[PDB]
Amino acid sequence: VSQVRQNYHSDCEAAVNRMLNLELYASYTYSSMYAFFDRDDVALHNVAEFFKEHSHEEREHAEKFMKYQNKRGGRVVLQDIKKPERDEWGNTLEAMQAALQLEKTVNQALLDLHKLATDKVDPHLCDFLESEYLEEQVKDIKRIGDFITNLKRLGLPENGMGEYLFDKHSVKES
Amino acid sequence: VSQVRQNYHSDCEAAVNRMLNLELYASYTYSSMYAFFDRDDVALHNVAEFFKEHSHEEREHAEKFMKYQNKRGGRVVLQDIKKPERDEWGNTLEAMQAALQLEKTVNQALLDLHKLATDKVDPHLCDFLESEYLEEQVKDIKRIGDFITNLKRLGLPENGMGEYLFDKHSVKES
Amino acid sequence: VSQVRQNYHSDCEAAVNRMLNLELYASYTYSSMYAFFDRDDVALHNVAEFFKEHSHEEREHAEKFMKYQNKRGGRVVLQDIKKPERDEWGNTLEAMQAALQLEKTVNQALLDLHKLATDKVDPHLCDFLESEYLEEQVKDIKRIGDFITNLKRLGLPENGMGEYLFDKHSVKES
Amino acid sequence: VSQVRQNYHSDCEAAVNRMLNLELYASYTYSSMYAFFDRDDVALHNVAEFFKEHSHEEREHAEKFMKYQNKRGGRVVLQDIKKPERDEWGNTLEAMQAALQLEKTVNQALLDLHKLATDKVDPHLCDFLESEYLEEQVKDIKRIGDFITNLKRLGLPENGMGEYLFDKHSVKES
Ligand SMILES: [Cl-]
Ligand SMILES: [Cl-]
Ligand SMILES: [Cl-]
Ligand SMILES: [Cl-]
Ligand SMILES: [Cl-]
Ligand SMILES: [Cl-]
Ligand SMILES: [Cl-]
Ligand SMILES: [Cl-]
Ligand SMILES: [Cl-]
Ligand SMILES: [Cl-]
Ligand SMILES: [Cl-]
Ligand SMILES: [Cl-]
Ligand SMILES: [Cl-]
Ligand SMILES: [Cl-]
Ligand SMILES: [Cl-]
Ligand SMILES: [Cl-]
Ligand SMILES: [Cl-]
Ligand SMILES: [Cl-]
Ligand SMILES: [Cl-]
Ligand SMILES: [Cl-]
Ligand SMILES: [Cl-]
Ligand SMILES: [Cl-]
Ligand SMILES: [Cl-]
Ligand SMILES: [Cl-]
Ligand SMILES: [Cl-]
Ligand SMILES: [Cl-]
Ligand SMILES: [Cl-]
Ligand SMILES: [Cl-]
Ligand SMILES: [Cl-]
Ligand SMILES: [Cl-]
Ligand SMILES: [Cl-]
Ligand SMILES: [Cl-]
Ligand SMILES: [Cl-]
Ligand SMILES: [Cl-]
Ligand SMILES: [Cl-]
Ligand SMILES: [Cl-]
Ligand SMILES: [Cl-]
Ligand SMILES: [Cl-]
Ligand SMILES: [Cl-]
Ligand SMILES: [Cl-]
Ligand SMILES: [Cl-]
Ligand SMILES: [Cl-]
Ligand SMILES: [Fe+2]
Ligand SMILES: [Fe+2]
Ligand SMILES: [Fe+2]
Ligand SMILES: [Fe+2]
Ligand SMILES: [Fe+2]
Ligand SMILES: [Fe+2]
Ligand SMILES: [Fe+2]
Ligand SMILES: [Fe+2]
Ligand SMILES: [Fe+2]
Ligand SMILES: [Mg+2]
Ligand SMILES: [Mg+2]
Ligand SMILES: [Mg+2]
Ligand SMILES: [Mg+2]
Ligand SMILES: [Mg+2]
Ligand SMILES: [Mg+2]
Ligand SMILES: [Mg+2]
Ligand SMILES: [Mg+2]
Ligand SMILES: [Mg+2]
Ligand SMILES: [Mg+2]
Ligand SMILES: [Mg+2]
Ligand SMILES: [Mg+2]
Ligand SMILES: [Mg+2]
Ligand SMILES: [Mg+2]
Ligand SMILES: [Mg+2]
Ligand SMILES: [Mg+2]
Ligand SMILES: [Mg+2]
Ligand SMILES: [Mg+2]
Ligand SMILES: [Mg+2]
Ligand SMILES: [Mg+2]
Ligand SMILES: [Mg+2]
Ligand SMILES: [Mg+2]
Ligand SMILES: [Mg+2]
Ligand SMILES: [Mg+2]
Ligand SMILES: [Mg+2]
Ligand SMILES: [Mg+2]
Ligand SMILES: [Mg+2]
Ligand SMILES: [Mg+2]
Ligand SMILES: [Mg+2]
Ligand SMILES: [Mg+2]
Ligand SMILES: [Mg+2]
Ligand SMILES: [Mg+2]
Ligand SMILES: [Mg+2]
Ligand SMILES: [Mg+2]
Ligand SMILES: [Mg+2]
Repeated sequence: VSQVRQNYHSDCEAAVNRMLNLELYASYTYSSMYAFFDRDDVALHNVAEFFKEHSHEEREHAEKFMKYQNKRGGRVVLQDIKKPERDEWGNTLEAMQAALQLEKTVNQALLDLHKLATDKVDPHLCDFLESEYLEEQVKDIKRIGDFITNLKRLGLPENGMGEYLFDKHSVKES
Repeated sequence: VSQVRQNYHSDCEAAVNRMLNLELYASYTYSSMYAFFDRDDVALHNVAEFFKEHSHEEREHAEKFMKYQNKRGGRVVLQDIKKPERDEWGNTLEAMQAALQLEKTVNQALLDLHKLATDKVDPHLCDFLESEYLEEQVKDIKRIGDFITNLKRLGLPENGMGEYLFDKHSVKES
Repeated sequence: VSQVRQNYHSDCEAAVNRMLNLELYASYTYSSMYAFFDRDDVALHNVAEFFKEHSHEEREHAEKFMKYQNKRGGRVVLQDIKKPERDEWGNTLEAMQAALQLEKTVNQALLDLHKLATDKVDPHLCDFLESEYLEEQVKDIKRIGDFITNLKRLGLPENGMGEYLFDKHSVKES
Repeated sequence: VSQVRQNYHSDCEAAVNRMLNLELYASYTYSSMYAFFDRDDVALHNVAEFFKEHSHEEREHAEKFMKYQNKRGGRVVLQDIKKPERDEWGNTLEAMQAALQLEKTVNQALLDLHKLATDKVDPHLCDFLESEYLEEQVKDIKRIGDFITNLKRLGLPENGMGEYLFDKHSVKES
């Protein structure tokens, strides 16, 4: 047993490792989207930079779980980071739709971890999730939903001018 | 009788209370428009912020009538603030059309109050309306009319790209 | 269904709308208190400004619920804002007593919303209430209770000198 | 006829001269109040300074009428400035009551001048009164009424401690 361990259930420790893997998976998916939008035959560089920055965010999310695990006296156990579901992402609308689904998948895993922490009466883990993960998740989901609404308004997928305009006005210029 | 009261007719006092209520009603309508444009399936955030700021303006307009009432020795009497006419506002053009009508309704009430103040020979109240309300009303009506002309030019309601562009270029970025 | 909606029960959505209305109601009550203490025959201007600032706080509380509703994919539904219970507020002690009761009513509604969110297993909503509402509520209740104790010490309602002194020393000079 | 004169009725010219005299009379009354509160057996120096500053205000009000008269091509005609109604002013409450009555007398004369200017179709004179006199009059009347309410609350005339406290907290320290 770790000398620091107190009120930390084995099931929660394992679920934190799984959650860490999922954050790394999400990071990798966003990296793939970055590379796609940087292609010379796609060439939407503000969209590309948006996904690059989200990839970095998710890796920070993973590292925070590593630190958490050690703070509680659990042990980090790593697994393969699965490659993303797709090799090419279609266009800005398809990518944003995939990002929305990914963020909801991550959110569901966080909510499931909260239910486990609640069942094991671990208020520190509940607070960690509520204070460091759940709200930023809701914010990201809202932002991406707002983008999807605007991409549809702009006539995606068919309206190339609309897609061009989204890249200039909706995402930060990089 | 209030010790400060001088040349302040009961009818004017009552009309000031009614006008206060109408300003609060206008504020509430604009709040509703803000919330609508902030919806994830609407997502025109500069339009939303435009309406939020107008909601704050109208509440300031109401508070100025409260202060006026007390300065003259009248007594503030509040009534329910009626909910807005609609729960959803269609799109930027429909909302701006409703805003134009609302500002003209408020203007008509101000003009009617001026006619009452004139009939009761209350130059202080006439000056207050002319100096604090009537010109800003004309300016707001002109601004909203200009917006409606541009929304029609941009092909509203059908042209989603036009609506997107209005939000980026016509209203302040928030 | 909203594309962003996840783990957000219809009952919670409705309760958030009701809570929004209650915040607006509280704002309006405080506005009435402001106007009362600004009367020439009341004339306690620091007390008036205290209530004006609380009125603004409560409207900010309402707007935060609007934003919350949209972030979760719920839909803002507005109802009439009922006029305050009284047209005149007696004196500083009676007003502070009414304010204490109002803040406890608002607190009870927040606590009831927390119980609903708990029952529906909505940790995001629980966190929102705990992080943005519950503590500031306890602070406001404590502050008003402290004021009531001091108003009684100062001999309210009978001791006009005491009431005058409270306005100079207990509330911020405006 | 003056070369500048246009749309300026003889009756208005005469009424402006009378109004000038009344402003000078008001100034002189306030000077008397200043001197009274500076007496060693009265000794309320912030109250004294309040009245001194109002005396200066009223003399500025008179000089503005002189300038107005000349701008319109009328001719300033001066009369004796009558000494104030009283040689001694009792206490802060009695003085403030007399000041309220004086400000209402001045206000009534301004309103009567506005009615004359209206009857003679002189919009410049109406605007001058509305823009330079009527609102500041309402503000002064409200301020003095508020003071009277507080002096009564403080137990004037009998409560000397109350009178002392008013001088420290209600009027600017000089
Ligand atoms: Cl343990
Ligand atoms: Cl334990
Ligand atoms: Cl265990
Ligand atoms: Cl594991
Ligand atoms: Cl596998
Ligand atoms: Cl693929
Ligand atoms: Cl597509
Ligand atoms: Cl997914
Ligand atoms: Cl968070
Ligand atoms: Cl641009
Ligand atoms: Cl956008
Ligand atoms: Cl009257
Ligand atoms: Cl009159
Ligand atoms: Cl009347
Ligand atoms: Cl009324
Ligand atoms: Cl009704
Ligand atoms: Cl509707
Ligand atoms: Cl339309
Ligand atoms: Cl309307
Ligand atoms: Cl104006
Ligand atoms: Cl425009
Ligand atoms: Cl849901
Ligand atoms: Cl869930
Ligand atoms: Cl549901
Ligand atoms: Cl509802
Ligand atoms: Cl009802
Ligand atoms: Cl009442
Ligand atoms: Cl009481
Ligand atoms: Cl209550
Ligand atoms: Cl809080
Ligand atoms: Cl002090
Ligand atoms: Cl206190
Ligand atoms: Cl002439
Ligand atoms: Cl003419
Ligand atoms: Cl003439
Ligand atoms: Cl003359
Ligand atoms: Cl004489
Ligand atoms: Cl005398
Ligand atoms: Cl007396
Ligand atoms: Cl007089
Ligand atoms: Cl003025
Ligand atoms: Cl005072
Ligand atoms: Fe993440
Ligand atoms: Fe994410
Ligand atoms: Fe542009
Ligand atoms: Fe308004
Ligand atoms: Fe308006
Ligand atoms: Fe509140
Ligand atoms: Fe409150
Ligand atoms: Fe004057
Ligand atoms: Fe005066
Ligand atoms: Mg060991
Ligand atoms: Mg284990
Ligand atoms: Mg996994
Ligand atoms: Mg594989
Ligand atoms: Mg909890
Ligand atoms: Mg917390
Ligand atoms: Mg937080
Ligand atoms: Mg985030
Ligand atoms: Mg996240
Ligand atoms: Mg946004
Ligand atoms: Mg009275
Ligand atoms: Mg009446
Ligand atoms: Mg009405
Ligand atoms: Mg109704
Ligand atoms: Mg007329
Ligand atoms: Mg103007
Ligand atoms: Mg305006
Ligand atoms: Mg207006
Ligand atoms: Mg313009
Ligand atoms: Mg949809
Ligand atoms: Mg529902
Ligand atoms: Mg309710
Ligand atoms: Mg009712
Ligand atoms: Mg906190
Ligand atoms: Mg608070
Ligand atoms: Mg609160
Ligand atoms: Mg305290
Ligand atoms: Mg000549
Ligand atoms: Mg003449
Ligand atoms: Mg005279
Ligand atoms: Mg004489
Ligand atoms: Mg003015
Ligand atoms: Mg003045
Ligand atoms: Mg004056
Ligand atoms: Mg004041």
